Amino acid sequence: RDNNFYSVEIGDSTFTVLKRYQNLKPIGSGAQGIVCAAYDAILERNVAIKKLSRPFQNQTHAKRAYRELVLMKCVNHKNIIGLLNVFTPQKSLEEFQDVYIVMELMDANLCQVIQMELDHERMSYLLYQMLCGIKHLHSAGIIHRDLKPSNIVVKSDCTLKILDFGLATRYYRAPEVILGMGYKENVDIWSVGCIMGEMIKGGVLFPGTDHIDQWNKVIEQLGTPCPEFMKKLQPTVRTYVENRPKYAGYSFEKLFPDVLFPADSEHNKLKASQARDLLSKMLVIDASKRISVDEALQHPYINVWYDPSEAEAPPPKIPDKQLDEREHTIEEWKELIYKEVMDLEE
Amino acid sequence: RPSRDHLYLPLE
Ligand SMILES: Nc1ncnc2c1ncn2[C@@H]1O[C@H](COP(=O)(O)OP(=O)(O)NP(=O)(O)O)[C@@H](O)[C@H]1O
Repeated sequence: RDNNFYSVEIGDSTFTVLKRYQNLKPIGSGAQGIVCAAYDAILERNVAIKKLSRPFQNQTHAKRAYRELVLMKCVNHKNIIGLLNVFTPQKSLEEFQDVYIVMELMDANLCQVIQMELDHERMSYLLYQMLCGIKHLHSAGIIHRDLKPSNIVVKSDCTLKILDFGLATRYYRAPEVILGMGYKENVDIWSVGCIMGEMIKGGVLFPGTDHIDQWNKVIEQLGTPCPEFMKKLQPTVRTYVENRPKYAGYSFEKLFPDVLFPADSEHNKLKASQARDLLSKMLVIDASKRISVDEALQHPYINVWYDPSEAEAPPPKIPDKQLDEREHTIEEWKELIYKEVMDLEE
Repeated sequence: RPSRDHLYLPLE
């Protein structure tokens, strides 16, 4: 079996990959290691390759990796990153060490897009695409909770995909999350509010070092939440919110002043007000007053790009159910993951 | 529906 693989060094690590993947180059990095570009000689297109080193070394790693495999396999939507291939170089359960995930290749993450010149056309489209992908996830009960610019990728044609499937420091986490409260689908709409806002102002809306500093920077801006929210926190946490200085915050006029948008064409102040509006529907601390995914898609700023084939797609059929709520021994995870890698390879 | 063909991000 070993005749099918070759190895190349990528910085520190060794990528042992099927011979169909040629010319690996590093395209980015993160927790789960380095990610490469490659040329797939079979499909005759460029692809992306992610190496998972011992996805089964401990419960957290295994649970996360297994879920991602299964979900990436069964989900098929243009705004969610698609699985092209998955393989392992080791030739038996015992030797089994590593998992390689082969994806569609994109050009950059959202961090770069923010440090970059934009307009309403492209901004509205990027936001429209994010919403589509989210809606799709929600339609299968996947609620992300952890959307950030680094896990969202774009292509030069301005197309966008979400790199991962969220939870089963954090600037973009919704207030209802930093405060250990209940959440619904629109918890992800907070994240999208932060990202939008961040594109506009060029910099992070709420840069806290921990959970404490994070929350304060939110009330400082939008103001202390209503009495109807501060007593929605469990006794312990409802103690903090009614224990720190109370601010009035700013209007979304002061947070996102006219000067931040192009105000030439009559229709460019139109878009400017439309954009400001959506932000205020999204960055609502109280997750009950907050706009929903279906609502945003309808909002005038966004809906110009509406297409039912992409905004209203059939939900994924996730065939594992117990998925993201099962517990196994490390040895059982190794089996599950290996099994799933073997079954999913083309 | 407006065209998405010309939309470009200088990333290449
Ligand atoms: N399919 C891809 N196409 C283009 N770039 C990618 C792709 N996958 C990953 N990247 C890049 O590699 C970086 C690493 O992200 P990723 O490997 O998905 O993990 P992450 O966002 O760092 N953290 P985590 O998901 O916990 O491992 C991304 O920010 C992208 O810049």
